[PDB]
Amino acid sequence: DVNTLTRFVMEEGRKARGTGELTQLLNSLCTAVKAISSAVRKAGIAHLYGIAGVKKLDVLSNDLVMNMLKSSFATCVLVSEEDKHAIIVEPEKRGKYVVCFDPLDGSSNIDCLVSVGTIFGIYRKKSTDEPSEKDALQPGRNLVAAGYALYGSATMLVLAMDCGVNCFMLDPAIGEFILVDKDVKIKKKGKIYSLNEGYARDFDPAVTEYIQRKKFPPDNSAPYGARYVGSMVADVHRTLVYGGIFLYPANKKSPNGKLRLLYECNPMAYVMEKAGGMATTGKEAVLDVIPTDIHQRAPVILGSPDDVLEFLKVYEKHS
Amino acid sequence: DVNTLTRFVMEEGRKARGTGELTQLLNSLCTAVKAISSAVRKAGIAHLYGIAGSTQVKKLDVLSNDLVMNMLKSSFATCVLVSEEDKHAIIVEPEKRGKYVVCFDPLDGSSNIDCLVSVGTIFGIYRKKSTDEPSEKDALQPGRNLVAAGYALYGSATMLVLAMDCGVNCFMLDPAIGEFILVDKDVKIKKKGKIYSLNEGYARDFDPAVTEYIQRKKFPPDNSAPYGARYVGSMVADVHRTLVYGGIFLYPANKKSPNGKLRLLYECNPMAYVMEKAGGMATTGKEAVLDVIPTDIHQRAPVILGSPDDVLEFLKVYEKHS
Amino acid sequence: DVNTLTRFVMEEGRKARGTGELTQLLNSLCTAVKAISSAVRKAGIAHLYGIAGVKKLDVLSNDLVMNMLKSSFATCVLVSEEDKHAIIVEPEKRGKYVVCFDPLDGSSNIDCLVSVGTIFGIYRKKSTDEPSEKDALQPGRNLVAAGYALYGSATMLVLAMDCGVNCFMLDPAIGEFILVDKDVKIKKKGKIYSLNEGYARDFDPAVTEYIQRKKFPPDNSAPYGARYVGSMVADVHRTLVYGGIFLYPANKKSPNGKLRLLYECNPMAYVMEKAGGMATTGKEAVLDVIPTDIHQRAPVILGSPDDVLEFLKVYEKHS
Amino acid sequence: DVNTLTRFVMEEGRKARGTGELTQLLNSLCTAVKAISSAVRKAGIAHLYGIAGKKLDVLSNDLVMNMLKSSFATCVLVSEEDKHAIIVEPEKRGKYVVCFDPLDGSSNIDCLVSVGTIFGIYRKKSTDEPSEKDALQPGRNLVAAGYALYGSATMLVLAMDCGVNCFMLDPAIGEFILVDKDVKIKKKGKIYSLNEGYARDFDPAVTEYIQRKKFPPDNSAPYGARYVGSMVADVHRTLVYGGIFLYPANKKSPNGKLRLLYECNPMAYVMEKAGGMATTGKEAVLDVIPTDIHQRAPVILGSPDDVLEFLKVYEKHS
Ligand SMILES: CC(C)=CCC/C(C)=C\CC/C(C)=C/CC/C(C)=C/COP(=O)(O)OP(=O)(O)O
Ligand SMILES: Nc1ncnc2c1ncn2[C@@H]1O[C@H](COP(=O)(O)O)[C@@H](O)[C@H]1O
Ligand SMILES: Nc1ncnc2c1ncn2[C@@H]1O[C@H](COP(=O)(O)O)[C@@H](O)[C@H]1O
Ligand SMILES: Nc1ncnc2c1ncn2[C@@H]1O[C@H](COP(=O)(O)O)[C@@H](O)[C@H]1O
Ligand SMILES: Nc1ncnc2c1ncn2[C@@H]1O[C@H](COP(=O)(O)O)[C@@H](O)[C@H]1O
Ligand SMILES: O=P(O)(O)OC[C@H]1O[C@](O)(COP(=O)(O)O)[C@@H](O)[C@@H]1O
Ligand SMILES: O=P(O)(O)OC[C@H]1O[C@](O)(COP(=O)(O)O)[C@@H](O)[C@@H]1O
Ligand SMILES: O=P(O)(O)OC[C@H]1O[C@](O)(COP(=O)(O)O)[C@@H](O)[C@@H]1O
Ligand SMILES: O=P(O)(O)OC[C@H]1O[C@](O)(COP(=O)(O)O)[C@@H](O)[C@@H]1O
Ligand SMILES: [Mg+2]
Ligand SMILES: [Mg+2]
Ligand SMILES: [Mg+2]
Ligand SMILES: [Mg+2]
Ligand SMILES: [Mg+2]
Ligand SMILES: [Mg+2]
Ligand SMILES: [Mg+2]
Ligand SMILES: [Mg+2]
Repeated sequence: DVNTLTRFVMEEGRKARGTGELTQLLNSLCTAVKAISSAVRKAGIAHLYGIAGVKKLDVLSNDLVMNMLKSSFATCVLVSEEDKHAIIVEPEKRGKYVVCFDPLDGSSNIDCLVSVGTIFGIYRKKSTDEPSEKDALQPGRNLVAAGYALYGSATMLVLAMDCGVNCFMLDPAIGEFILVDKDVKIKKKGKIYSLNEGYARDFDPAVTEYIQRKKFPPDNSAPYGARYVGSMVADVHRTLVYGGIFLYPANKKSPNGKLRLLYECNPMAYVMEKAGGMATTGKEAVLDVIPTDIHQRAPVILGSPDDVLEFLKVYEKHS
Repeated sequence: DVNTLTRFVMEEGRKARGTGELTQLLNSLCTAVKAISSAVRKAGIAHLYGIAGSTQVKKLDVLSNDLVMNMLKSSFATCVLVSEEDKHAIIVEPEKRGKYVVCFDPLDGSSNIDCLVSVGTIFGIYRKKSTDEPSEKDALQPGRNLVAAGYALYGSATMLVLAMDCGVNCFMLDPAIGEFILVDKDVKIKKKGKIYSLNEGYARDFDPAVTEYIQRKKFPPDNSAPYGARYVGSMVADVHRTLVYGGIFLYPANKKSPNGKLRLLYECNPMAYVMEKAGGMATTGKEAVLDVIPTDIHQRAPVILGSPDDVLEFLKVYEKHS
Repeated sequence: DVNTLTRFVMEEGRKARGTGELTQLLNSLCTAVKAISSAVRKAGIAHLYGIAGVKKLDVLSNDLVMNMLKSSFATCVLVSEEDKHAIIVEPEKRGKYVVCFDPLDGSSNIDCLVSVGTIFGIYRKKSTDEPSEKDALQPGRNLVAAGYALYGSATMLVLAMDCGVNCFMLDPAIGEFILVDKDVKIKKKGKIYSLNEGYARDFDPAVTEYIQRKKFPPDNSAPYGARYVGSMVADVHRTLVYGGIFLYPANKKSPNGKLRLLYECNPMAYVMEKAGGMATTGKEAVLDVIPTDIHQRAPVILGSPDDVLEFLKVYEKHS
Repeated sequence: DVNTLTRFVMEEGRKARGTGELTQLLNSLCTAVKAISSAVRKAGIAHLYGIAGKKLDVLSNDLVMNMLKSSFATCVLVSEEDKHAIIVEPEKRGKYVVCFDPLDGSSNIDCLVSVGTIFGIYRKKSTDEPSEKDALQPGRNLVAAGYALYGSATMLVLAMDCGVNCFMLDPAIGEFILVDKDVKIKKKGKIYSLNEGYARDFDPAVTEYIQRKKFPPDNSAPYGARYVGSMVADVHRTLVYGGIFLYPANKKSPNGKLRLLYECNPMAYVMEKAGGMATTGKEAVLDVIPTDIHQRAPVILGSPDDVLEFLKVYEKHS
């Protein structure tokens, strides 16, 4: 029996006895993602090059997500990688939910046509006060839903909630997200490690030792393969589907890591944990970090539970 | 003025005073690339999952091979076809026989298909040189003999990169109209880049020259900035980023693979031809990739390619290790 | 604020305090219409002609609507123009609603590439009896929702409910129906008449007289223009947009006309009346006919109220 | 073997030993038609209605105009949208003159009726500097003509010396696929097509002929009536199903309504190449010598037997 993102989301809303507000948020997000996919894939580019005789993808993607979420009547605070401060929804359009998102992840990769994506995390506003940027400062444990859209060789939306992780393929012929992977679980242990080894000179000693174990296995297993696409959504999605480990640890140009807690690390950590994986900063679970800045960065090590636990053991040995 | 791949190829054929046979070959290739691209982006996947009930099923690698084979045969422009999917070269039937020999990888990056990472198609076009009946040996030409080569990349967007004597030109596929649009003319690679690309998981089996060269990128002895690392895992994606951003891409020989992994005829040679036409380099370490005279249509070759300064720097380290 | 069919349908369900079953039905119907539209526009026809080295459009369209409605868990009885008997949904997937539909209207225009469409009408099951065809034998007055999809120069879905008639344009780039005309109302009087004048030799006398007045007005008024696409959806949609009158009347050889009450006349009559128009069989309003057979025919005269009332005046003259 | 419009046009050019100029013209026109089809079908309409926070007539004209100019194959372009002929700048001039309606039937586009692009291609006849008069050639001189129908599906019908060929646009890949080769119209049809709202204005020959279709004096079956209201849609049905299409003169349109250069002549050329007929009542449409680029003509076209039967009735009334 075929299922779609629209029907699946609506059915889960009916099960939870929701008022329909979260369902409208997800429907609006789904529409914005389809519009981003069309633009990322350069539909209409012929008009830019004069077939009949202007917006950067970063701005258009932000505008698409911002406008659809505002018009959903489901949100009150919107945090985006593109905006210095949180956007406060006007009272007439205001709902209960706080959405933190990266409208287009993979900035180094647009010009070379490597996979990009959108990352999102949805929180519930806990106060009766007027909404503010402070409402976005919540640990990932408070996430109601999270996931990402990957604009790779095909477009797929991965949605994680209490019920688990579910993957939907965009059928561009009919503009419909089709459920293709139900209740997905990551492999217990993988065979691929993913990180930028160009920072080897500045690596944490724990990072250096862990990578050495991947290349020279102490138990005489086969060495891991290496893959680093350079876009977090692509590297994380491969980790979900194939298993393994993804790392963006602290380096010296990024003593707290590079990736952003609220809208990059927390959503990916939430997807991993709902899929039976792990996601750590080295000191604690990513989802347990209590942020003080909506744009604060965090080191992230996520993936198959046996691979993350192995890195943690190396990290503990180095204190 | 706006320019399309169809218009561009036709005009180049007019300039060269061709009979139109190569123009028809390229037209058929472009149509096949559009069809592969549509399937890669999963058009009609809803029917596979039962939107209409239990009433295509072919895997993308099979369908891509079928598309390129059928379109090239129907172009009336080819006589010998070499594919990664077939052990022996396909000899085109006499009724549909043209002058050209095409070696192609219909869908490069197989390990990345299920994780939705960029994949692509690679092709190299040769002119038949002998007067014998067409056979496999007509595909055993060095890359120097290439008439045209390039690739289609099915990434965040779909781009056809076409390299010929006139240089390298990039076309963006506009899916709204099914038209490849010329977006970068006569592209030239950077003299030197800041990205290195290889599978470092094989470090234990690295050739000593590779070990030293990679060490130079992570720990530059001259106090310059260490290079960034990128390894998508699909040759088309990694090569295209090298073309666009500069840098170096390596799939070298190792202790277990004396001839590397990538195939000379339809992976290394077309990429080498694109790199050289763009002002880059492509070597096996011992010689230029384009100068290797193959004896087997599926023989492997080590490949190091990218910005000329970076490739030369590797060759310096390679010669130090002899 | 931009509005989509998905968001509009969901919000109307929230206002109605529905359980979400009708919303799921409409979502499923929306997906099927997009799938039909993609097939009608011949997506993938290159593979049928051997680009890589069978099912009629009516059958595929019927399969799409049948499967999407069944999997919605919202229907119990399905009456299609393409099926001899009413289809009874398997007990595990049964919902409260009865759907009568023509999956592809205008079959004679398929091969000449003239506009075609899909017509649907939605009823609530009125009894707790075991579902059967009698649950579809309801007067059009009992309709909960009705409308049509038009696959013309563009694809549009027209949805009629208690709130009125709303028109949504399908954006193929993203597979989204965009609300473009809200709460639409037909003109009081039009200037176009629509019927197959090739049947003039067998015309009912009222039809002969009425059409004669349209072409040779006794006033000093201009004669009406003539349009007859040959697909009911296209001719009716033009009547809604421009005003005027559409007729497929009875004659001596066809005392009940040709068009079918359940899935052609009732849905179009419902749209017309919600738009401020009329639709009559001559003897009574189309929506007041109580059917006894699921494929029973009915004469239909519909359009602007002044034009329909003028025809009924001529109809009364000939008894 | 699968065949595309691009391959078909190129192979025909190779057969004709052309220099490739007309092939570039047809390739450019094919690209514009795909762009019009995407726009007609409302791709990206969500952005017009504010998803992120040019009228079809003008945009269709710009697509055809720009693609034809950049083809380097044209010198004079006549469009229904432009009052005067467009003269290509000398640097981009080719030998061909193109007369087209970029979007026919758009006068009723608000009801989503089928629309289309109609085109006729001429070789420049005179050696004078290019001007409007270069488009005043009879339809007899057409090198190529046809139309793109944006109906339930998009199809390009291309008529040349070799005959009439029909290509379906596969929107999944943006490729025109040859689906009907060397098509011929039925000798006699069963459908008549015209706006009977002008019945009060019809000349006695038209009135008698239509009466014969509804009341056949020989007890045969009456013809069916179809009138989409868009010339491309009605003519294509006539080509594919057989029958007759009529837009005769009336009080509002004493010289007819449809345009000779870019509506009647291309459709007349397609019909004759398909074994059909197209007449004004007095002469073949293709033999009329235009004096004004936007001049109108009455037209009766379709299956040869149906047009011949009309012409007997016309002769009966002188
Ligand atoms: C919208 C549907 C289902 C069909 C008909 C109704 C309309 C309104 C317009 C269709 C005209 C058309 C231009 C169809 C092409 C649709 C299409 C193939 C959309 C997706 O574009 P892709 O070429 O698939 O983009 P990607 O392959 O890069 O995802
Ligand atoms: N579509 C849905 N899928 C999963 N959970 C939902 C959905 N809708 C609502 N919920 C749950 O119900 C809560 C309240 O719903 P709402 O009234 O829509 O805010 C949410 O915070 C979720 O915990
Ligand atoms: N479209 C084209 N672009 C570039 N070079 C071409 C083209 N067509 C033909 N040529 C050149 O002309 C030669 C003969 O053309 P052909 O007659 O098509 O075999 C080719 O091998 C190329 O060197
Ligand atoms: N999306 C909707 N739009 C309009 N009316 C609705 C909607 N959902 C429910 N209703 C109304 O509420 C009734 C019961 O809804 P349900 O519980 O979904 O069967 C329907 O029969 C309609 O009258
Ligand atoms: N693709 C083609 N299809 C049919 N006829 C063509 C084609 N190309 C050229 N011709 C014929 O050759 C003539 C001269 O071609 P050209 O040199 O392209 O102007 C044209 O006017 C046509 O009669
Ligand atoms: O070049 P680096 O340092 O390895 O950065 C890679 C990471 O940076 C990012 O590009 C940051 O996201 P943005 O591109 O949206 O700024 C991640 O997607 C990616 O994982
Ligand atoms: O996993 P590895 O050893 O790094 O191999 C990666 C290379 O193998 C390939 O996948 C070989 O191409 P195919 O997938 O067509 O066999 C290249 O695309 C890629 O550069
Ligand atoms: O050719 P006729 O007798 O005028 O019939 C036209 C009518 O028949 C129909 O085609 C019946 O619908 P179907 O094509 O689905 O059978 C209507 O769409 C149309 O209004
Ligand atoms: O409304 P009428 O008088 O029947 O005219 C119909 C004719 O007018 C036209 O719409 C004129 O063409 P345009 O719509 O492009 O101006 C023809 O397509 C059609 O055959
Ligand atoms: Mg970003
Ligand atoms: Mg990011
Ligand atoms: Mg390969
Ligand atoms: Mg391969
Ligand atoms: Mg039907
Ligand atoms: Mg019908
Ligand atoms: Mg017009
Ligand atoms: Mg016109």
